[PDB]
Amino acid sequence: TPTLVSLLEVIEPEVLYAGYDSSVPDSTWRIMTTLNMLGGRQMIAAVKWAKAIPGFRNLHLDDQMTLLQYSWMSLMAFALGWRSYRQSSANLLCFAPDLIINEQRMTLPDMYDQCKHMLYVSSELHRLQVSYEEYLCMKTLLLLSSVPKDGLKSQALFDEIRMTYIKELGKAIVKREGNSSQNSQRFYQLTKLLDSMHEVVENLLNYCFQTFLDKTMSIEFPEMLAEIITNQIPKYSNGNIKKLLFHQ
Amino acid sequence: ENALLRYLLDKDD
Ligand SMILES: COc1cccc([C@@H](Oc2ccc3c(cnn3-c3ccc(F)cc3)c2)[C@H](C)NC(=O)C(F)(F)F)c1
Repeated sequence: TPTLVSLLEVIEPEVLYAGYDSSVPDSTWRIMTTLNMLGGRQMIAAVKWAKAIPGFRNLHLDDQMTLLQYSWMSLMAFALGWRSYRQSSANLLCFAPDLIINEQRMTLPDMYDQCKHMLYVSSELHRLQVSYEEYLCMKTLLLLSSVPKDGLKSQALFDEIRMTYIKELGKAIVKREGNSSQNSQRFYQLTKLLDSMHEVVENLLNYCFQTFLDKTMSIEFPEMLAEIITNQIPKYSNGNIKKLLFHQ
Repeated sequence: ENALLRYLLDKDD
């Protein structure tokens, strides 16, 4: 019987390439377009990933759709932060091996306003020295971080699944053997970072929603992202979101 | 409504 965290580890998505032509000069519009197209492919891989998370496919099909639609940006910002934290201790965003947002790219007009929210995530993972096992538990928890204000169809089963992954995070913390009081502080710190992802995501979504709606910017979004954004905009307008928190 | 997402969840991987 393999451990739950080992089942989350084996389903880690493959690293995707942007297909970014480095011989042509850079621009924020060019990079933003390429990253949106790459983002759609990341989200298609995220559906495959979520379907293999133990318990996820036992939820009502509508709840599966709901959870991926609320959490999409949280998953993407967190997975990006981890990849950026692993490649370097520098201020780099590793979106793809062929498309890294370096210091030169960060100075491109308007590049930083969106990239800073992503930089915060990698900065925090580096500051807290988050482990691979802690990260895997945390990323599954982000998929389960928001629900509709009237709840899910399989709400009882969801609460059971969420509790199981909270317990898995606790087990990952204990493995990094420190005194009982230090493990209490670590759980507090990592769950505080999880809570702060709602604000990181709110900032990313504010800019993302505006960019998608303003057709005069000519910023293309692939079908996968356009569909998620089209679904999510009216949900935020009608207050149809309950952001789950560990602290208050 | 959310045609693509529904297709990806319902199809066999
Ligand atoms: C400057 O361009 C952007 C800056 C920020 C965000 C974005 C896009 O999000 C992501 C987010 C994560 C993304 C991608 C592509 N790959 N990964 C990724 C995930 C996991 C991982 F491990 C490695 C890589 C696109 C959004 C939709 N687009 C806008 O917010 C808007 F800028 F277009 F408005 C564009």
